[PDB]
Amino acid sequence: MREIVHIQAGQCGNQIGAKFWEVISDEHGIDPTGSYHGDSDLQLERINVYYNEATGNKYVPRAILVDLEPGTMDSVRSGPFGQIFRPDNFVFGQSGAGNNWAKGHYTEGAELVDSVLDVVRKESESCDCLQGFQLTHSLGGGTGSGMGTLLISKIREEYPDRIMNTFSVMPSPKVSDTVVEPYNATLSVHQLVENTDETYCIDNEALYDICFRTLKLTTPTYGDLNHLVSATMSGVTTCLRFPGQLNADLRKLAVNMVPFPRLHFFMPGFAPLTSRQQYRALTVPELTQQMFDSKNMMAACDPRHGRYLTVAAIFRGRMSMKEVDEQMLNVQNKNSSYFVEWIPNNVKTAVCDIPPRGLKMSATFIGNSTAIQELFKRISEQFTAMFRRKAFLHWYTGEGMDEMEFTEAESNMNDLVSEYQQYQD
Amino acid sequence: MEVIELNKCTSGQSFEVILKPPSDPSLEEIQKKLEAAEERRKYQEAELLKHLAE
Amino acid sequence: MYTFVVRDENSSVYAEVSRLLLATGQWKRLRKDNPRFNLMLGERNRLPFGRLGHEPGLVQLVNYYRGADKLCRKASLVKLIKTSPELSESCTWFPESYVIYPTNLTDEREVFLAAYNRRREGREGNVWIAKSSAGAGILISSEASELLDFIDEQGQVHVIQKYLEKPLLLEPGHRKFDIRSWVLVDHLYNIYLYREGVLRTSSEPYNSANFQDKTCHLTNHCIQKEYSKNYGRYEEGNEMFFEEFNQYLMDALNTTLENSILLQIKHIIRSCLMCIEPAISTKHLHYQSFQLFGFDFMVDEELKVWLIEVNGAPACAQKLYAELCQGIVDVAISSVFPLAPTSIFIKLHHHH
Amino acid sequence: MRECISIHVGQAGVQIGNACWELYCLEHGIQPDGQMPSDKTIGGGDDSFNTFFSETGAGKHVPRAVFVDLEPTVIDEVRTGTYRQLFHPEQLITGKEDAANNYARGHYTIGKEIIDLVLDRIRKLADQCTGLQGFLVFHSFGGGTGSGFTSLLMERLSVDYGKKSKLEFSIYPAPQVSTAVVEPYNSILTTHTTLEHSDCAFMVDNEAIYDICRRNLDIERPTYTNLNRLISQIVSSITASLRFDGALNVDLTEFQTNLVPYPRIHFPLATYAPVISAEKAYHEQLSVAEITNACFEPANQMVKCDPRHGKYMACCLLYRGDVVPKDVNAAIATIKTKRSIQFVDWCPTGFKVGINYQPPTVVPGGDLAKVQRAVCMLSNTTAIAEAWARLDHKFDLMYAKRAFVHWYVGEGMEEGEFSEAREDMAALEKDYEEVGVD
Ligand SMILES: Nc1nc2c(ncn2[C@@H]2O[C@H](COP(=O)(O)OP(=O)(O)OP(=O)(O)O)[C@@H](O)[C@H]2O)c(=O)[nH]1
Ligand SMILES: Nc1ncnc2c1ncn2[C@@H]1O[C@H](COP(=O)(O)OP(=O)(O)CP(=O)(O)O)[C@@H](O)[C@H]1O
Ligand SMILES: Nc1nc2c(ncn2[C@@H]2O[C@H](COP(=O)(O)OP(=O)(O)O)[C@@H](O)[C@H]2O)c(=O)[nH]1
Ligand SMILES: [Ca+2]
Ligand SMILES: [Ca+2]
Ligand SMILES: [Ca+2]
Ligand SMILES: [Mg+2]
Ligand SMILES: [Mg+2]
Ligand SMILES: [Mg+2]
Repeated sequence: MREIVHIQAGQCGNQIGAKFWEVISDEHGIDPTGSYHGDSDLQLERINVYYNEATGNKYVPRAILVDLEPGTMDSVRSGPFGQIFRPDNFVFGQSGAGNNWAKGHYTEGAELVDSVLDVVRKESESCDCLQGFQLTHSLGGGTGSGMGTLLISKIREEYPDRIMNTFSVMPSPKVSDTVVEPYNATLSVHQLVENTDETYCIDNEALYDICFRTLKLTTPTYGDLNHLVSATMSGVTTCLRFPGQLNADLRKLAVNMVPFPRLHFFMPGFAPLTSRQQYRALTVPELTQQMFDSKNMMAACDPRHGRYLTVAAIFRGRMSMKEVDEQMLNVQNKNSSYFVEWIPNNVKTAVCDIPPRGLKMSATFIGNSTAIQELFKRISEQFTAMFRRKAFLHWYTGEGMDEMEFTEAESNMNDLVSEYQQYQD
Repeated sequence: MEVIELNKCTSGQSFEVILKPPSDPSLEEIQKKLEAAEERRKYQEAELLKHLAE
Repeated sequence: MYTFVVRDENSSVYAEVSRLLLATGQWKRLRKDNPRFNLMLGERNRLPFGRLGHEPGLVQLVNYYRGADKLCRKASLVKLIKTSPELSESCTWFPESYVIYPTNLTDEREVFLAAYNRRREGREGNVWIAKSSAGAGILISSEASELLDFIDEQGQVHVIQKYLEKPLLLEPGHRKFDIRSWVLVDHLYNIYLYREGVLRTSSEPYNSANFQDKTCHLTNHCIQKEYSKNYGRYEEGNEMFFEEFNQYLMDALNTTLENSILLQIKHIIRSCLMCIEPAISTKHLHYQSFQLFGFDFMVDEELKVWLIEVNGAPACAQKLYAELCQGIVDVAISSVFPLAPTSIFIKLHHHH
Repeated sequence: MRECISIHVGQAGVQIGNACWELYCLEHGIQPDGQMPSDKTIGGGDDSFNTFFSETGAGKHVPRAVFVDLEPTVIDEVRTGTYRQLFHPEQLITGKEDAANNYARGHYTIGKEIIDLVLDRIRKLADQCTGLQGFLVFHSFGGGTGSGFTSLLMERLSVDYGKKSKLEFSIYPAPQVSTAVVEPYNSILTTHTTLEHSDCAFMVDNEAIYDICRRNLDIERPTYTNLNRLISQIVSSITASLRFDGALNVDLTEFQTNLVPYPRIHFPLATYAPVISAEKAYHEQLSVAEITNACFEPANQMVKCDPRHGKYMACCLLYRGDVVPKDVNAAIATIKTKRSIQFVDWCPTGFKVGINYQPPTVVPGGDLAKVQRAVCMLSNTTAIAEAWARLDHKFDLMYAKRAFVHWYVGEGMEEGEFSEAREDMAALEKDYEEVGVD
């Protein structure tokens, strides 16, 4: 019994989190009412990692829904699986955060954070042995970004020895809501560098390009992008939700993936990604080629621009584990110039027999690559283009922030970029 | 090629063949090591809480 | 796409092999410390054999046989011949040799003097030569006192062996020479003899009454090009190749290189390498080995062939680098890692 | 009769321990319920098998074993498995969260809080022994518990049982069956702090077992079950002398006397033959010469290395099955005339031979085929140093960048303990070279 507490904050965080529970509920045989209707014991083997067991054999997700406005969470509660969430785990305000990191972190968010922590504390007190926490949120808004990183800071204060994990959606001008997203992202990235153990970087531009160029979606919607995030979140957590000895728990995954405490930002990937030739069987060589192809990754970073510190691959479905090892060893041995040579055997592979819904087999990719610095470089450049003219700063100073805090967030991320650069050489 | 020390019993036998002749920390010190590492963990956590208190 | 690393930058032979491998567009060179390699062109000294063959999914191959130093060390070769029953102490193609440790350090001093005194009393030729592996450091003398005193002034193991006083002298010139044969042993332990050898000749007349001037007694390519005044007079770079040498043996001695010499060379190569095969074979090993050897022979006036030494990291004659290096790629590297004639080698068959 | 207590630490130790005791029971005719019909002394006795099994008044034969793991999932398999009835709950110790492949977490953070409990459970077993010899300790090098908690336990055992011998069965890390990148760190850290407390350690390289399973057993992708059943056959061959009537290696002290003349060089190489697939139509039974000759082939060594380029300090031949001394000496003579076997000049060139007439027992439904004769050779070669070199090299590559070091420092370990442990290994490699090379 190694329980994980799930938190989803803000519009993006709640919309992506909703789909996440919708996907894994289907995999574990949990219906919208919390009743189990699967046909395999593997589904319930590690079911208590994400679900609490209530009276009558009901399974309730260990999820906490947080937002500063009610709109998005009303939709979740009215959504497909909306009734499966614990009613008391909806914690929301009415003011909103106005896409403002300061409102989520210092003013509006501060007024609501204590009530969220009461729910977190309640979920933790019922855990036989809490592994840690995972948070879904975007970095470009106000609630998930500002109040999300506030929650992380206070969770770490109350549970300093638990693992903190996040799925963080990075903003992109191509899929943008407001011009202040680089401000909110730079402020959050510093908080993540300090107070998370693992952050899966999800770039909305990568998700967009995949929907447009690969999936052949003429006009991608947030829903389409979230389908990619759902499928990816299910892949990276397969190790935690089913029987296995590789990256079995959050701390063991961190120990194998994070060689330096600040370089804990991962590029995820998923395969296949087929446009609707969708019934064609996919071979192991094809799964591996795509899984390592940049076009299949969601950080919008070219891996051939940096080097992999560590890699974790997860293959799902009934397949030749012998042929898995062969193709994985083929990728490393045919491109070993992109893997640092001072971390021996830094590519780990894991197999799982249960494939995702509607797929004979799939592969999820988790890479700790120095190429991720390109993502922070983009954000830093957009930040400085506005900050050099102090554009849009009044939204933040009006909430009590000072310009010095922006300068420090700027330096902190440029330091992070420099730290990646030294390990790429 | 000599056989020596032949011992036989109901369940087996053993012998030696020669081809050629030839030519701590106390309980106290263990506790200090453990407690010293525990102290370094407490100090590091105190600095973390102090950082969070700021 | 096969991968290889280079760990000996001073190797002229494997510099060309590395150049050829890349020319195929099917081999990729990695940094010298990258362990994900198929082929290692290893260093001469302290090659880390223990780290080979532990990479999952990689068939790994190295260009040196672990333990072949026993054959390619002056003192080691002497000990191997005297102690191996396959070669025996009465081995008829290796000059009488003795291992002599300087007195400032088993040792065969007394055994050498016994055989030395026997020759001195029987009016026989008693000219010996002292040498070692730590040389560029050679002394030729007929007095045992000078030979032993010369070794004590040094601090490394030496070997004293009989000096061939009746060498075969080419004409015109009356000059000494030695024969260098290149031999490639692949991972299956096939013994391939390169069809091309080289006679490294002396450009000075052989003088048996003056062992003080060593230019006409030592046929090393570096000594002839530094202290000899007739370098390149008879043949380019004091290098006569088998075609010319064979034509000579026919015009002067009415015989062929194959009959008079090459049979003895092939016999010697087989005997040496078959002897150590059980100790260095990589048949059932987690990695594979091959290696290029440079055998050096001496021919006496009776057309009897003598083994001088075996070199583990030999160099090649300038005119023969292309052909031999391509051969190394064909039979030694591509035989394990195939690519997407009339062989230049002579297979010396034997029982494994 | 003198008792031996087996201690299993971490996932590797526990699962290998479970396979061994399964084999021990089939060998001694003990049923899953602990009953032993052949034992005519009910509730007691000082027979050879009593070194590993105690007895209750009801006739149950209970292993003298303690299982320890900082996480309950692996030991819960024993509590509900085929042999759940053999052990009682006091023998099975489990925590709630593991060491996360972190030596410092198993040794310091978690080890400090559970060490006194483990010692108490061992003390209960020791109090049943009339003349305890010592301990057999099973663990992996790579796990956080197997590495970190074992070294702490070995330190305390030397304190609480100063005059008792301690042997190890250690699992050397192999990437083909490992997902932990820091295992070289853990291996070197645990060897440094365990070196002075272990009298004799049998290393098994998972790479060797893995390839034997694929090559000889025709298993395309071996599992831990396949690996552990083969490992327990080798373990059984090594401990048979303590559990059966005999005169060779009859107590733990003799293991050191016959295998370890120099205390630091206490890692004997194990070689086992023959390993034959059960799925085979039917195999031609190998002779004493053929299986003995097999003991000098790298393919069947528990650690891949080249004994032709080392020097032997001791050599035991442990035969099980239809084997008479006449054939052993005949095959040995023939092997000397063909193989490269060089002993150190300060040791006799000889072989200690033990023969047990009972052929190897094979678990029903397992992968190994029944064979009429088998041998396990235990030789102390300097060639096994190749394994330290490999491991120390991987250590140097990561430590040069201080990769993953913060995980250990964060659990209370000082960075200086890395270099302190590495320097001890550098001295260990130097000792092997001084003994083996000229
Ligand atoms: N041969 C064999 N090796 C195993 C087995 N289980 C784990 N290993 C090896 O042990 C190493 C991992 O260490 P573990 O023993 O699993 O870890 P641990 O001792 O439980 O310590 P923790 O970090 O707390 O989990 C890897 O190299 C595995 O290949 C097993 O059942 N048989
Ligand atoms: N016993 C002997 N009788 C006659 N000449 C000898 C001899 N031993 C050595 N020589 C001469 O010495 C020369 C080379 O000696 P040696 O081979 O021992 O030194 P070396 O190893 O530095 C040259 P290489 O390794 O390139 O063959 C030969 O050309 C040979 O003519
Ligand atoms: N992938 C994805 N991104 C979103 C979604 N909704 C908003 N975003 C992104 O998140 C950022 C806006 O943050 P948002 O979550 O709406 O603000 P918040 O409610 O205050 O936390 C912008 O970069 C948007 O592009 C969504 O449903 N999916
Ligand atoms: Ca208010
Ligand atoms: Ca009894
Ligand atoms: Ca002791
Ligand atoms: Mg919004
Ligand atoms: Mg030489
Ligand atoms: Mg464990």
